[PDB]
Amino acid sequence: QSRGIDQVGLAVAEMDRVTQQNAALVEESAAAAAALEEQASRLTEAVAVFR
Amino acid sequence: QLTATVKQNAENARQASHLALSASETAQRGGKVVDNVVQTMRDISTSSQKIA
Repeated sequence: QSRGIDQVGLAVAEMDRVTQQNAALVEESAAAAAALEEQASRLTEAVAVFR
Repeated sequence: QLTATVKQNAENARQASHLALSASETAQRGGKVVDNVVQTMRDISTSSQKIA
């Protein structure tokens, strides 16, 4: 059981780093997605002058 | 796999508890049986001395 828990501990350690790396991709995707809103809002706003 | 060993260790604990508990009761009952013989050996000693 002690050896088995060690395998679970190492397995959890791998997911710990992966969880942090996924947060960066999720956070980076959110920041990148938000940038599209600013650019998209600028296009519709630039052409808004034309009735 | 751990749950299979936990239940195994837990199950064996109950089985070993009965054997350990039975061994204790078996010793207590056997102790009185041995204690009664102590008085018997002394009675035979006094009886043998009485014959002398």
